[PDB]
Amino acid sequence: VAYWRQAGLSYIRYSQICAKAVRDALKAEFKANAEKTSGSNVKIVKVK
Amino acid sequence: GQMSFTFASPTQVFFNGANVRQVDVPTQTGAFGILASHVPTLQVLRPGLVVVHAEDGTTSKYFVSSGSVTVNADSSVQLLAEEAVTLDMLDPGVAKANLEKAQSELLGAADEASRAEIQIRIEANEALVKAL
Amino acid sequence: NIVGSEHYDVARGVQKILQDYKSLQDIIAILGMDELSEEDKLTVSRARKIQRFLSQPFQVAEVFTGHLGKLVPLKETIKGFQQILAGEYDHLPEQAFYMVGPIEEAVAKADKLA
Amino acid sequence: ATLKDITRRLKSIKNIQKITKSMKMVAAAKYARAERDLKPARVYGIGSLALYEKA
Repeated sequence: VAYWRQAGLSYIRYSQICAKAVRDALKAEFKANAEKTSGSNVKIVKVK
Repeated sequence: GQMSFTFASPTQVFFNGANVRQVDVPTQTGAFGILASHVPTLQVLRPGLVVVHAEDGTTSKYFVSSGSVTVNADSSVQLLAEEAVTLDMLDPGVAKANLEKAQSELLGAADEASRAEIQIRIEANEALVKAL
Repeated sequence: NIVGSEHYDVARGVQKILQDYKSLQDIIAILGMDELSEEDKLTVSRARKIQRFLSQPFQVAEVFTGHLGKLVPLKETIKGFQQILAGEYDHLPEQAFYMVGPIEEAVAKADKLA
Repeated sequence: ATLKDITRRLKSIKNIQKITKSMKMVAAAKYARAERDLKPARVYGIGSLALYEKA
């Protein structure tokens, strides 16, 4: 249990933020490999 | 002795079936050392550096972000991590500036879970600087 | 029953090996090189020896391209391709076979390389 | 049937033939990329599954 627990979060929602900070501390050379993974392409369709 | 160490990113592979006697992993609920016959557990990771001691004279200073350590019944581990980079790809200079800006938004957070998101962000940058 | 069995089974195998290189040249161009077997790497190498051994310098072009014009009789051409098929002269490189006369002048050109 | 009918149907299966040749080389270069990127994602995929077989 931590602060991300007992407030209504998930471990993916933990793992998204702490991995995003590593992609901001990279240099200009290895910024394209942070652009490579960047997995925001799946759309969301719920019928209601 | 008679161990197996596997270390894989999603896109690349560091170690496959090659063990060197001692692995240091930053666990979510503390830290541990793998004595190559360690009592097996199923743990998950916090932001922190992994210093694998190669046989090979020297060590290997990796830095994971969030993964999973599964040491199992037979003497064999499987350390899988999402963002497993080395030290020289990171810059210390941008890591100093990112700390206090996330502390500035911490007082400016009105909600209770949005402020809890800010507490996640300051912890990862705190282990960023002290590893450097 | 016209040109005999010595001319026949030599010239039959040349057109069969020149088809296998025509069918294997498409997998190499699309997929890649090393996936095919070791028995097929010799057929790729031999068919580039055969289709350069068909070249021949002519006597009408002695002034321009500078080579010597060769007139090959019949019994040399059948003897030559009877040995290229069996892997008898396969360890020599490709440019020993480009623009020569008989098979005798082929091994006299491997010595001048390097 | 007539000569104007034969020519128009003949030209239309030239374009369908040329396009499916172009769409073979495109989706084969997408195949060689997905074969290289699978082998790092295989052991990482095998290792995450590997806990449940030893139980």
